[PDB]
This record gives sequence, structure tokens and C-alpha cells, in this order.
Amino acid sequence: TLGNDLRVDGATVNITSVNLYASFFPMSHNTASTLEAMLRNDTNDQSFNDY
Amino acid sequence: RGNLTYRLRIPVFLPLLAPIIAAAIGAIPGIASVAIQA
Amino acid sequence: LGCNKMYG
Amino acid sequence: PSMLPQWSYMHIAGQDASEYLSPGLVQFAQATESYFNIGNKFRNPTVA
Amino acid sequence: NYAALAPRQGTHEMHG
Amino acid sequence: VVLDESNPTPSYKPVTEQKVILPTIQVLASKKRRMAENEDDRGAGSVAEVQMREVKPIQTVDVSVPDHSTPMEVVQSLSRAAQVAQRLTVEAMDLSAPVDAKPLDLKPVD
Repeated sequence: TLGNDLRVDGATVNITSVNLYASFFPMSHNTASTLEAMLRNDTNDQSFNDY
Repeated sequence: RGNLTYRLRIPVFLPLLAPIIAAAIGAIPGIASVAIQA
Repeated sequence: LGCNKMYG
Repeated sequence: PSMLPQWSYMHIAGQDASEYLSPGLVQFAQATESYFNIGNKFRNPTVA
Repeated sequence: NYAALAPRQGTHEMHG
Repeated sequence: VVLDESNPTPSYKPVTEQKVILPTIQVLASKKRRMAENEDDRGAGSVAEVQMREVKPIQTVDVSVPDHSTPMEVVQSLSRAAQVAQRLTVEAMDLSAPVDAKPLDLKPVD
């Protein structure tokens, strides 16, 4: 809440462990393979724009 | 097993005669758990 | 189906 | 830029996602929209 | 054709 | 008419001739066997075994049903099954596993 300089006030961050947690939809292997094959085509390109 | 055994001599991918015979036997009300062996 | 979300 | 204009390669002034996606992919997305929602992964132009 | 004016995506209120 | 008369199993003896299906069907009874511990051991049971025999250049099937089953009903059912097998020897059977449903959405439209 104050614009105090935490660096001189004394404050440290000691990161112990960093992990990556991914969630996979357990879709059937057949439909997942079909979706992958269809999305590997050039016309099925995913487009994203920064808000 | 049973005293009587029936024999069919059909003149003759995926086999179909054995499933057909199994389904026909299972259609009998008094017979259950048809076993297929080759 | 697509999305058209953008500032402005 | 060699094969397509940039406003078409980046879907800024091209066709809808219902028109430039594969018909099979469009059908798949509309069939699985209730629980997987592929729809927000594609962009459409919306020009003025 | 009036589609040029339309943006390209690609009155019964009376009571007391 | 009537090509094979081999009787692959010696323990079972024929009781009727190789009647033809307008394949051929032969009914074989079983010879005497060893002692049983008790009389309620032969017909006791309901499982039926359909044994497969090696192809003889024709295929032979050994179908064994429990005693209580009616011989006429068994013969008629076996004859109908043989007729069906002869007629049919498809896509309907393929539909019931290795055709899938969601994968059957790229090919129909693309």
C-alpha cells in the first residue's frame, strides 16, 4: 500500500521448486487422433490475437 | 458334455460361422453360456 | 466457429 | 505473402472460421462444442 | 443491394 | 451327394445318416463311457460347446448341447444357422467396433 523500496527495506523471495501442471481431456484415442490429423493440415491453422 | 453331439459339414478377414452357430445355440431357451473352441 | 474478441 | 495476402494468412480481412476451416473440423467443433469448445482457437476478420 | 452498408461480420414498449 | 464320412472322434458313434440341408447335418450319440460317481452327472449342466474341426478339401463343426434340449429344436436351429452362414459366406459387422463414430466425420464431408 506504500511505494516503499522493498529492496532496501529488506525482502527476499526464495523459490524452492517450480512445476508445470497440465490437464488433458481424456478423449478417446480414435477421435483424438482424428482431431490431431485434421489440425495438422495447413487450412486448419489456429489464429490468436493479443487483446 | 452330453450323450448327443451334432455335426455340420458346411461346404465353405473375420470368422463368422462360429459366431453364427454360437448365436443359434444361445437362442435355445434351455442353453446358456455357449463356448466356442477351435 | 471463431472468436472476434479485441480491444476497441 | 508469396501465396496469400497477409490480411488473409492472418485472418484479418478474409473469411469466417466456418468458411476457411475444413468442413469436417467445423462439424467436429459444432458437435463437441458442449464439452470441449474448439471454437475460441480460430479467428475471423470482422471488417468494417 | 444494401449489403455494402451493413457491417461485415466476415417497439411495443407502452405501459403505465 | 454326401462327400465326407470320416467320424473324427472314435468315442462318438453315428446314429442318423448325413441328412442334407436344402450343407449336411449328422447326429452322433456317445458310446458307453466310464463309471460315473452318480447318475445325476451326465445331463447335469447347461453349457454348450461348439468345437471347430480342420478344413477338409469343407469345414466341420462339433456342436454339443445338453441332454434336456429338444433334438428337433436343436436340429432346426443348426439348420437355420447353416443356411445363414452359407448365404452370407459385411459393413454391418464392421460398424460394431473398428469403424468408430467421431472419426466417421472427416471422411463423410471431406
